[PDB]
Amino acid sequence: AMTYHLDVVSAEQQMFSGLVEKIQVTGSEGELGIYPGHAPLLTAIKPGMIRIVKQHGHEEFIYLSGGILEVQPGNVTVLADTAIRGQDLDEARAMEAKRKAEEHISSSHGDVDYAQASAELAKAIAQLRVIELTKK
Amino acid sequence: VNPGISVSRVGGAAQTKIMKKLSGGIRTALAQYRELAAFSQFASDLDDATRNQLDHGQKVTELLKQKQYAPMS
Amino acid sequence: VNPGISVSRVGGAAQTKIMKKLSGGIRTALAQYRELAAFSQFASDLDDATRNQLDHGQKVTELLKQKQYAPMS
Amino acid sequence: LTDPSPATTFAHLDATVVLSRQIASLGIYPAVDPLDSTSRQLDPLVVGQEHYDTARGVQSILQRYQELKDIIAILGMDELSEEDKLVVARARKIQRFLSQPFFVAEVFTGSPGKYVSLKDTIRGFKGIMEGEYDHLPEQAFYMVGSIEEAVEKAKKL
Amino acid sequence: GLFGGAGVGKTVNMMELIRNIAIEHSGYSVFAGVGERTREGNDFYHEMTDSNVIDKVSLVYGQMNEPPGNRLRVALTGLTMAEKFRDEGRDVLLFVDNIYRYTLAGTEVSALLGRMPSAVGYQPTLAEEMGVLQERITSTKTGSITSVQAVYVPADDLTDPSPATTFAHLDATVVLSRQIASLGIYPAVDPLDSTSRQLDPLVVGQEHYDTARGVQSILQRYQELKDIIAILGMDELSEEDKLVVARARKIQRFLSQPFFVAEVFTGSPGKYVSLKDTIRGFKGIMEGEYDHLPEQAFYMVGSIEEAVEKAKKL
Amino acid sequence: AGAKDIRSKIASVQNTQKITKAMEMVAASKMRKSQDRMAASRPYAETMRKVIGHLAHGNLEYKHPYLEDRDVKRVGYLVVSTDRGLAGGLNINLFKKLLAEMKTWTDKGVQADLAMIGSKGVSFFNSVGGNVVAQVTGMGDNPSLSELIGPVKVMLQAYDEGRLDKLYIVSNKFINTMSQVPTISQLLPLPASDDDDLKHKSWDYLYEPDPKALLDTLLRRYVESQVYQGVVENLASEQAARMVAMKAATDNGGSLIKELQLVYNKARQASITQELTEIVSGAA
Repeated sequence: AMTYHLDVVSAEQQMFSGLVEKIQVTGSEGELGIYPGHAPLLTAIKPGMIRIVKQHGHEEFIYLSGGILEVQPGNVTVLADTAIRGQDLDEARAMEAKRKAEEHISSSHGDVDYAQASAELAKAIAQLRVIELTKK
Repeated sequence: VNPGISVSRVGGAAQTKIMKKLSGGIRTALAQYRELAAFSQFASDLDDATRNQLDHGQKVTELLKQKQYAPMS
Repeated sequence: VNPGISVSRVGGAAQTKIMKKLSGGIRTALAQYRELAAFSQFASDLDDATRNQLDHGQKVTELLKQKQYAPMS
Repeated sequence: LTDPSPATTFAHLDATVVLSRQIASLGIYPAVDPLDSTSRQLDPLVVGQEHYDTARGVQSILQRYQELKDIIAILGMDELSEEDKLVVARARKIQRFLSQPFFVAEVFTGSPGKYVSLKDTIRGFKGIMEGEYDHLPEQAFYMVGSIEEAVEKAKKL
Repeated sequence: GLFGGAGVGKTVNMMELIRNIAIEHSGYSVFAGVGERTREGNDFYHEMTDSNVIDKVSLVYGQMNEPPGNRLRVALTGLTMAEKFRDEGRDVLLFVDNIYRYTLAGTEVSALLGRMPSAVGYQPTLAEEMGVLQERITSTKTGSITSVQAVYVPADDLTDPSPATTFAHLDATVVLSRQIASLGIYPAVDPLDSTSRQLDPLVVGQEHYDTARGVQSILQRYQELKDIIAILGMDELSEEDKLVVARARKIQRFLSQPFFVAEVFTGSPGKYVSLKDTIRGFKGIMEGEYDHLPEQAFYMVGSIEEAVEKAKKL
Repeated sequence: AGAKDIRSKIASVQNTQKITKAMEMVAASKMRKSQDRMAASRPYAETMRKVIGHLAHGNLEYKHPYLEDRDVKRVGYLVVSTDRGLAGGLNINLFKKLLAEMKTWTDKGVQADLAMIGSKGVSFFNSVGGNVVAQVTGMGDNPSLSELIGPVKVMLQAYDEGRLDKLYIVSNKFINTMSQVPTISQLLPLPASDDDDLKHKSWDYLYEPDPKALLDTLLRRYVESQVYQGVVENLASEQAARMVAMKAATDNGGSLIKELQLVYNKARQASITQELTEIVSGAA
């Protein structure tokens, strides 16, 4: 069934949308069975697929890494993230960024519209004896 | 022959009826295939309008051209 | 005198053993120094190959120039 | 400059001066081609550290700034660095500040005429083209003699 | 003078000028020709059977199979035959072909006879023939002597006598590009670089000054809103882009009125466009007034007189 | 048609104009499609800021760990990212806003603690001056919160412990399609998210958290969502500035050299002088 709008927001754009009713998802304390009529209870959503009905009886198992159960007065704002932060993960940013940035750091991105113009600008930017032949 | 540099004066309308209104589009395939396929160095990521002229222009121009000392009836 | 355009007829055969065997700074010093000045015409296109040869090919040949009192004894 | 007067006068006489249109068309106070040729007392033994350092620095800065138009004119100030600002500021400040009037050259333009010396003009090239006296602008170096007009005009206005 | 490439052709100028100028003004418009092809005379002459001009024009062409003196001596027929009608009561109007026969025959014959002349491969008789022949086609008391200056320059040679003699001996020079005829219009002559000295300045009147200033400023100021703005997008199109694009496209596509060239060749009418409709309609209704005419119903209309009824009747 | 220098100048001008037009069209299409398809990241910032600020009036009103932040002893800074060629005005606004804001904000008695990010941070901070605490390498046009752990992890010990209280997040912003305005707002201190904190919670004001969960998870989501979502203005402003500058400058800059080819139209007249020598030999 469908009742309250339980839209999910990711780190960039929107993750999920549409109304929801009997959303049998696990809370912060453990497994719970919420539905339509619950009060505001901000919990946390960890990893694991939870079978919840979406719209017109669409029991889909939404699996994600991080999640923040932001329940308000009749709303269900599931403020999720791209990846959770816990053990290690972000612990190597201090030694990797400090050790890699204290000596020499190199940055090489994609640039599909700039890497193909290396031969034209590098091969055409040379030979200054014909380009600077303008008299004054 | 070169593409677009070799042209006469009467054209294909002075020949038969099958080579006048049904076989006379060398400027469209040569200009569209050469102009749309030659500028692919710095401007990549071809869409549907540029990928269709490479197979038809390259396959028709490379497979429909006569060789050396080739008789054509 | 610019390097490259001064091509001798005898070359290095009309000298001794040290002058003919120790003349390794012709094509390497004259050709290696021209690649660093012409290859760096973009947005600072220098790396290990551009800087590893500029200190021994371009910087070593910059101080060896004939002045007003050039005496080869 | 392609007839027999340039080839015959450039080798059959002393100096080979000329009158280029770039000095007179820009609005300078000299209107003479000083980069064409020089005298015989501008080498190293009969010259000195002032003429050798001023000729080497002015020739290298003027040749690099005047020859860097193929990479600094079409591309603009995108691929520039310290050579464009230092060569353009030293070459523009020394070339734009090296011209001054000379009595008859003062009443034919509009600015006044002041006789400069050799200590300020010969000693001022190691400060304006190095970083000491390079804080002046383009208006403070126009119609300046050596160090008195540049220091007094740049420090008083 | 005349410039440009193709687009109009000899059938549009001869068919449109052999009926409108012949009936609107008393006079006989003849033609000439020096340095043509041997086969064109067997085809272009057929056009004379499609517009009825052979009985009112004297085709004096020399083709190119002869030498220089036998084919370049067509100056006596035009000047000797055109003076009998212009000095009697009518108005003569000749038409030249090109300048390759007079320039090549005059420079080669005058420079290859063992005598020195001009420089850059030219002869010293260009100022006498160009200045004496260019000033002979002037207005008189018994009739105006007009001549179509159809000289061909040597691939835009500013150092030779083609740009100096053609640009200094003639008056107005109209250019016809492929942009005005490639879209599907009637007149191929564009409005840019196709005016005289007394057509856009303050030496005419409020009609020519207001129409020339409004059409020139509207065309030049509106030509960049449809070409330079197409590479970005039409999101920033305000009243200037819609009014300038609609007025420039409707006025440019509807101002090409058809003459009498297609009345006896294709079947379209139009008669002749008047100066009151084109001079009193393109300066007010083609800027921001009466925006009811489209692009399909406004075509094939005589100036702005036939475009008023087409917006409500079609 | 050319003449030694006219042939090489015409060929180099044609190749540079064609390469600049193709690179400007590809950069304009990729910048418009990537910017139009990626310039809508506001779900995490709007949901976390509106959900945290709308419910923080009845829970975070007693204790707030994001108020004092760090001790007033230093001054943080930032650097804009420029991984593509010809960034435009990012080098002048980055060094001018970072050097003016860091020098003027730290000249009174504070220190420097800049954070490099992108290709421009390794040469505009570590190769110029100031401070180099951490330099995030390997960003690109697809920034996310998973690869941006160096900013929150390296800056979490200097903004929530006691080092730099006030900072300056200098970044190349873009409010339109051709308006690259670099903003330098004060970050790592107090967000002051008071969009809906004027009223109390009308529903059930009870949850399974406290001040650490409401003050720690909101800073990573708001800081990572704003810093990660605001990074599209650097790639869109650099690619759009390089495409508009290459397309607009390709028809007025190098194309102006083609005007010199008009002078070649007179050079053919010099060939007539080659016939003059014939008057002293051939024609006699």
